[PDB]
Amino acid sequence: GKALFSNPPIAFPN
Repeated sequence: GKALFSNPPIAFPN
């Protein structure tokens, strides 16, 4: 559930 709205937007399953 960890989402980083950055470039690139990387999201993690947690």
